[PDB]
Amino acid sequence: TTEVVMENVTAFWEEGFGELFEKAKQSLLGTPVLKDINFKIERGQLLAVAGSTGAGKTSLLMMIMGELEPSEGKIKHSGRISFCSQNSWIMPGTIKENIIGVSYDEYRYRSVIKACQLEEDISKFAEKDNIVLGITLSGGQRARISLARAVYKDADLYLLDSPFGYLDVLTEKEIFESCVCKLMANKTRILVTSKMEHLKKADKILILHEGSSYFYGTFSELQNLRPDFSSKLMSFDQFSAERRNSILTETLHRFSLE
Ligand SMILES: Nc1ncnc2c1ncn2[C@@H]1O[C@H](COP(=O)(O)OP(=O)(O)OP(=O)(O)O)[C@@H](O)[C@H]1O
Ligand SMILES: [Mg+2]
Repeated sequence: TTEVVMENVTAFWEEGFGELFEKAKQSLLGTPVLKDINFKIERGQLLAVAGSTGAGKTSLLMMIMGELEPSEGKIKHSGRISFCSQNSWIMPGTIKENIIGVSYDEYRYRSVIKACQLEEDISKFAEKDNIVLGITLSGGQRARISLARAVYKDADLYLLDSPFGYLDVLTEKEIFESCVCKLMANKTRILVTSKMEHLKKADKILILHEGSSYFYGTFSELQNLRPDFSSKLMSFDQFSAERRNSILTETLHRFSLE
């Protein structure tokens, strides 16, 4: 498992532009994508990250993967990362080879396809998981294949960027319980999600809004620290993940800080 820490992190996607402008002539001010971000999770813990559209959630994951350097603060992490990107993707080849890396573990594979609900899908194909991607998959199928790929990989830190985005409420719930909570029980993970139930199960919660930490702490803390926000969303969780994003974004603007 990895430990993960951000201490006072501020970052600007535009920083490079400023550096080139100064180079051509021989710290940047602007709109930070992330501002004064703090969190720590221990080995094996889950951090749920939520927030409004454009808040920096994906950008936060990108900093952990070394794609964006902090202009201020420190990030500490080590080890192997598995990343489930916000848009799904599929490489030419079988369903099974979309899921598995260099090595194959029969049992691990079966338990991944089971927890991501891919069994019923696969059983409707003449060639099962050996069907070649010819035929095209739904957005829901693709996203579940992409999550199985990320979770199958043996890693130290799993970064799951809205993997329930295109799923219904029921499928989202079973997969969250079987995969994220059971199958990955002992793994360090960061899940971008809009479900209040998910934040209730997390070890830590980070809510972002306009780049800033709207909230960091536990679920109990959230209910008292942001009591009107909490009250308005706690029936939000019966809406689709797709739909909960617009509502959550409205709700953060509604109870935005000072
Ligand atoms: N990989 C990237 N490289 C550079 N800029 C990025 C990258 N990903 C997102 N951005 C930009 O960073 C800013 C913050 O948005 P980001 O995508 O981090 O928000 P988000 O909270 O993930 O939103 P959504 O909820 O809409 O997925 C946006 O202007 C976006 O265009
Ligand atoms: Mg999102």
